[PDB]
Amino acid sequence: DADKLPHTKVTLVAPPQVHPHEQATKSGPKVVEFTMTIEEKKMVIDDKGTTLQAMTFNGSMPGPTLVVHEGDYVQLTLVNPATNAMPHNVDFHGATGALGGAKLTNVNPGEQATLRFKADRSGTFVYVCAPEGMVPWHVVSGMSGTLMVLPRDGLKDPQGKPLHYDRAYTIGEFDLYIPKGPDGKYKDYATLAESYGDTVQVMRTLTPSHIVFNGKVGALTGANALTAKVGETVLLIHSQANRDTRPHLIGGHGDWVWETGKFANPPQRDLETWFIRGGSAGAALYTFKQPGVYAYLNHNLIEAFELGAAGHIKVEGKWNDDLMKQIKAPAPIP
Amino acid sequence: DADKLPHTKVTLVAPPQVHPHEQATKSGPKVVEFTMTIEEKKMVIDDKGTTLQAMTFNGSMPGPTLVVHEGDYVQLTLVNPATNAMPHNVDFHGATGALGGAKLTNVNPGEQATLRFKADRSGTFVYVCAPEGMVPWHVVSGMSGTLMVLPRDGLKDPQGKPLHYDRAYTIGEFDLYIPKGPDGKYKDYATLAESYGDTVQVMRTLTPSHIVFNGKVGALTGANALTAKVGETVLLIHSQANRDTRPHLIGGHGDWVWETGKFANPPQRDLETWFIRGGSAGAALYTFKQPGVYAYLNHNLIEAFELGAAGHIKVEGKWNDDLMKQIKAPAPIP
Amino acid sequence: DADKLPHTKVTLVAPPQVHPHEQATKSGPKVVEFTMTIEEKKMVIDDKGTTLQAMTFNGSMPGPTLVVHEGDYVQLTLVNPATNAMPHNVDFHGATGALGGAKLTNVNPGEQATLRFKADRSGTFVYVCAPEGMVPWHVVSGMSGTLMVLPRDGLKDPQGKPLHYDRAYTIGEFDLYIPKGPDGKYKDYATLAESYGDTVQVMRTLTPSHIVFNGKVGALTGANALTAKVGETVLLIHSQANRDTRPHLIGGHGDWVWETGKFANPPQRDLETWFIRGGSAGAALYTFKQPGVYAYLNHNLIEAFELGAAGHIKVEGKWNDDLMKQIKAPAPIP
Ligand SMILES: [Cu+2]
Ligand SMILES: [Cu+2]
Ligand SMILES: [Cu+2]
Ligand SMILES: [Cu+2]
Ligand SMILES: [Cu+2]
Ligand SMILES: [Cu+2]
Ligand SMILES: [Zn+2]
Ligand SMILES: [Zn+2]
Ligand SMILES: [Zn+2]
Repeated sequence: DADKLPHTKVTLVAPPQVHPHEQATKSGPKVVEFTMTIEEKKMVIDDKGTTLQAMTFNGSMPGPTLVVHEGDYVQLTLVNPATNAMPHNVDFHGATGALGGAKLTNVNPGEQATLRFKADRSGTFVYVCAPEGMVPWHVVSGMSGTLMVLPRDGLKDPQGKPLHYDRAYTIGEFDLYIPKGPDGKYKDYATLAESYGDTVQVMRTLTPSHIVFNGKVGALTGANALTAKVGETVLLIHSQANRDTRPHLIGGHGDWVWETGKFANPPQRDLETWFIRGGSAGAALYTFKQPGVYAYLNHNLIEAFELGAAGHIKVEGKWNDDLMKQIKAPAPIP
Repeated sequence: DADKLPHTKVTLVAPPQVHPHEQATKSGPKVVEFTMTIEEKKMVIDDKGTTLQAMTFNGSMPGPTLVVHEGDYVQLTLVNPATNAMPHNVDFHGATGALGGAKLTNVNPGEQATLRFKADRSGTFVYVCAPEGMVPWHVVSGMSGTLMVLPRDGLKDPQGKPLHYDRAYTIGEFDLYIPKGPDGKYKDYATLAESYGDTVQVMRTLTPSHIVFNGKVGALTGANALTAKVGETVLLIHSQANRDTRPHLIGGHGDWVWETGKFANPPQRDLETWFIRGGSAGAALYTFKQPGVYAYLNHNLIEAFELGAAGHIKVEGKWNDDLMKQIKAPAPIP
Repeated sequence: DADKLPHTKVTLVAPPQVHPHEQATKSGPKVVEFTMTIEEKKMVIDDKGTTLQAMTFNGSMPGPTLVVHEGDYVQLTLVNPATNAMPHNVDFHGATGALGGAKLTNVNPGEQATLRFKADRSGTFVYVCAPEGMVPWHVVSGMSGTLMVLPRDGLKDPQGKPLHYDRAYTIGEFDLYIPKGPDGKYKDYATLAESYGDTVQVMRTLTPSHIVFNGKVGALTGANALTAKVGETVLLIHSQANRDTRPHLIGGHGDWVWETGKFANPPQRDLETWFIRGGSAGAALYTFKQPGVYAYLNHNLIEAFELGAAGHIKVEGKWNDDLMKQIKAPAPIP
């Protein structure tokens, strides 16, 4: 029975970090308790000062990543404070029944609820807010994240050999649909409700105005680049709740990749570009071998460089001339 | 020789049903005979009354699904009645040679033809009408369906263990390109020929006006939802002859999925979202475990909720609190 | 050490051909030397006379395909003649470090450089020109190609049995973004620099004006169709450096396909349509069984027939009535 089974409480951390946790483990199943608080807020999303009337789980885009093990039970308390204006709920793609939990978590401002479901399938799974009649608006406005359910004995390769990561990072990619006025400038709205009609009309064209990692253009560059060092293995979790994307690590590879995101399937090796289907999360492992700066981006280069879907990873260590060597620097042509 | 081999005659049924048939079987190869009649017709495709100058195999979008077994021969009589205005033909992606049969089935109104080909490869395969110089118009106007070629010993999992379905359903997804007039309202045309030029211009923008399952917005909801019960396995066949889509069962999963649609390959398990490439059909199995209402949709949520790509499945039975439990209903925040 | 190891010099040939080479081989690793010269040029890209201010590796779109074996070292001399106006560089997705080599190959007009990297992973990999601040423009203007790294013992099927091709062909697919003037006609530019601003604005809409194989509408049809004969196996290499595409051989199949393009993974069999992610190259094998004309195209049929993404293959030999037979030619309906 899930009733008896020890309970545990997890504290969440802001993306792109993922909360400390175990890969392989000797512990038996548990009821893992989490809490999240919805926050509607206006956010600045680019270098020219454009804003989005946004909606978030826990104040961030994307929401925090939740980690449990196969066979555990997830038990979430979802809170919607009186300071918000809309109702919300939650749908876990990793769960079975009731539209992922949406039908049992409908919360008006000033209310809360508690849902439990069994995490009986391994992989990275999207969760979203899906209120009847406003599903796409809430999702494109920022209300998505990932639940990672790891196998009890850790990750495995196609032959059943063990795989591991030394660090984990989580990246949410958001296609945004910001309206413009007759002067061709983007519109700035006083409340969340007033942005609605105009936004639906942009959505229907299927052309995003911006496509961003973790809330804004440049969120993962400069002081905020991801970091690693030569010899370390990183797990890159990538979610896209509404639209397809194609991650690529410029200067590196996907060593082992589950593009559909489900760990009971064998991963593919040596990828240059992988593919995340809209409405899913995927995962890639890579072991660094050269120091320097890498670009982790959506490899439709217009979507990356013009629209915003690109970040940086800064890697420390020693250069490997066997792997790569500048034989003759740029010089005049004889 | 295919000449000698018993012949059999199959009677087709309207989507979303699939005609009775056997999975595993002791019968040897046969020549399976089918007939289809082309029907051009104006159809209502949404809740505001918009119409499409449509073209169909057998009066439906999509055409009926044809089922045979690996090693059988398909023998189709294609009829184009004098009441139609355009010529047509057929291209089976499951066949080898002559552009899938198009070059041997060109039929003007008042004519018919008969084609035979060997179904030597297992999977779900699209068929379409492809007349020289008008290929995309006929396809986007409704002329596509699926041929399912099952392995003689039935479906198998990656380890070679047997899989089965208790029911089958077939869903065709159609990206439509309906023109608008200077007043911004959709155009209504007196004949099929007059819709042509305007439609080509919308097509070239790559933005559909509507995206629908089985002919229209809401075709698979309300009195027309699909049905199942807890403990039953369903096979969901999904075709898209022109554009990519990403099926997802909200509240459930793809237990075993062949996203490229070819049964000699091992399927993937536990998927949240799968991917059907434009110009192919794919297949997913799922065993229900909770009763209620599920949404089966394209998980670009704008394409699903705003443009039309979504249906419903109504499932009867007993609720499972181990799988999912509402711990604390929505209530005021302490 | 890579220093000692015999060197060899390869001479490149224009697409769609691939330079003679060995599949399985008894030779040990080598340092394989290549040279490429960048050429900016105005090109005619359609049947109405539209031009593109283009940028190429070696005068062609796509660039030539380079072939080495796993464990070899690639050593490229990249030359940028004084007659060009822009700087350029190179990023090999098959390489490790320094943004694929871009950071060590920045060459202004009148300069050259030489890069070496170890090809330690099997598959077809895209290479591109990626200058800081102008990455998407150079790529969409024509600066991409494929490096094929074959396994030392040749290609293998999922069970480890040997596979081979008798011929190879290489196809690059280019999404183009040509601006229009107030009269709705496409613009013709005097220099490469003057096309820039207008092109960026079209790019940002994500709607290509044209989508072409190997530089232009019809590049692979008529006198320029690909060729084969019944009983022969062909390898079709397909690259798309910026946008997703879905190859399909009308009248045939993908017998064995590596859609992500990495040969250490098992291929899928019997495909009708496969999928090349933007920023990657993929590969398919097919053995012809019927003579005639086939269409090799992108199976979004609008992108193929209206925008340009389609070619032809002309196959000689004897017709097979077991595989396909016209039973009753088109005739009046009784
Ligand atoms: Cu919400
Ligand atoms: Cu969902
Ligand atoms: Cu037709
Ligand atoms: Cu086709
Ligand atoms: Cu360049
Ligand atoms: Cu790249
Ligand atoms: Zn490690
Ligand atoms: Zn059953
Ligand atoms: Zn051969």
